[PDB]
Amino acid sequence: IKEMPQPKTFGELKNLPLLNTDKVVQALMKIADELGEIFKFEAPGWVLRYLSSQRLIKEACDESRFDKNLSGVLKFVRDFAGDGLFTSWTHEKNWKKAHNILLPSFSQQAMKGYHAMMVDIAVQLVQKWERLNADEHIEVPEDMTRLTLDTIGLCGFNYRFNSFYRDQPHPFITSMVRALDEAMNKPQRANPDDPAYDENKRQFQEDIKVMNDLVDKIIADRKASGEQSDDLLTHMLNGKDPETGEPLDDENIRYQIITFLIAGHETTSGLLSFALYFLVKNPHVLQKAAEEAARVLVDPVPSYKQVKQLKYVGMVLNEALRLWPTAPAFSLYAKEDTVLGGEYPLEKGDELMVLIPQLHRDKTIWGDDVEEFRPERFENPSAIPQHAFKPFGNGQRACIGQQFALHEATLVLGMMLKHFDFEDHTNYELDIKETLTLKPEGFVVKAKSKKIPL
Ligand code: HEM
Ligand SMILES: CCCCCCCCCC(=O)N[C@H]1CCOC1=O
Repeated sequence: IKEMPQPKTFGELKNLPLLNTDKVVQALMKIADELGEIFKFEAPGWVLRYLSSQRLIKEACDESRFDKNLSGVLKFVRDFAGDGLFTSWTHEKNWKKAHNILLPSFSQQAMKGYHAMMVDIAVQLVQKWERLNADEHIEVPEDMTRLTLDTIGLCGFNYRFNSFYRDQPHPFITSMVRALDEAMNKPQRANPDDPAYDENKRQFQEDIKVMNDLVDKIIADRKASGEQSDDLLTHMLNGKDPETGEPLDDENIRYQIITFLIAGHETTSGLLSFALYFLVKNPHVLQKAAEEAARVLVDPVPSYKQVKQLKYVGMVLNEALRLWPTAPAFSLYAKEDTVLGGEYPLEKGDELMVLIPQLHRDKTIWGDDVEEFRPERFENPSAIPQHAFKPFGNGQRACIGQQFALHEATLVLGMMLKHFDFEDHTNYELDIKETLTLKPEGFVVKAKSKKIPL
């Protein structure tokens, strides 16, 4: 039984001022490097224990002992994502009901049905890049976010955001981005009722109303038309949970759609951006991935079966998720009093946060070369130890979107490598912006067309 380490304190504010940074995950990784596998983080009114080792994270991932917790940021995201799958407690009726309804819509088999819509948006990205002039460059996270938002709009509810036709966001997206920023900023406030935050609060309520009004109209329009498109909205209007025998109600459908738009905007685009960063910094890897794309993608339009054959492109994406897991943390609570790792006693209800970038740097698992980008670590999936690699979370509360995200990212990266050579023309220095997720801010490249028709 040991006392855990704790970072530097600020008197009556305890550790709370350490949250006052626009790069809080990267700040917490540096604290983990200094203090080790576990540290306590105290604020007036709450405590979190941050975990970084596979030894302790494997225990936290035992669903008989620990369940998903809503961290302060997820409690504030719940003001607009409601009891959708991401912001519900496991014990709320709507979690298991929506999980049972939606699981078949997110299976590997379901990807055959979404493939043609994903190809529509991927072709729009390739055509944008083919149409650039010699003196221009690509704004990577900006174009990846256009692509992933547009893909989930078309597969989620047959709606075209038309992100390649504008420089200014859709009204929904201005509101969603601003609401996510407010939710991510609320936990660092020592006095949330300070009148300095009144304008923030008015704008938050306004942004929630914009998102609710727009998605409620989409749902009401589809129910009126009777149209049966092969999207997630049709599946949610027609599905019934085998356990309760009930369908989702229109309020819960709205929260699921909001949740899917947050994920499409924030997560897959980060993965694609980090993958392209590591490829231009590691040209032997780029060559090996480009050789696979050329040999496999032999038709002007990729097929589902060809995307499945992009093994090395998949290894590149896993190694990008290892170093920069774009959703970089998840929270657990102790179901009962217990002892973590034979050393750290916990009370029922105690909150834990898993720092996924530190799990993925645990040299007791990955061996000594953890900061190197080496997709060959994933060449044989049976070589990865249990609970060492967790970019999609854990157990029944793991990412429902994992197969969707990896099919979209494999298709897009494969087409990018088939159609272009890439140049890091600025010698870009990695700068990681934090929203809900991690992305490489200011990352630019030049493409040179291989002149292969679509
Ligand atoms: C590379 C892309 C993605 C990554 C890295 C990722 C990561 C994660 C992680 C870490 C969790 C667990 C969160 C927690 O325990 O608090 C999660 C949950 C979730 N993700 Fe993703 N995600 C990605 C893409 C997507 C996409 C594309 C969708 C849907 C369109 C999606 C939908 C969800 C939902 C609904 C949950 C909650 C599942 C449940 O608890 O029932 N994700 N994701
Ligand atoms: C799906 C990606 C979510 C990533 C969450 C990143 C959160 C890192 C900072 C952190 O631990 N803040 C705690 C402090 C109190 O309230 C929180 O939430």
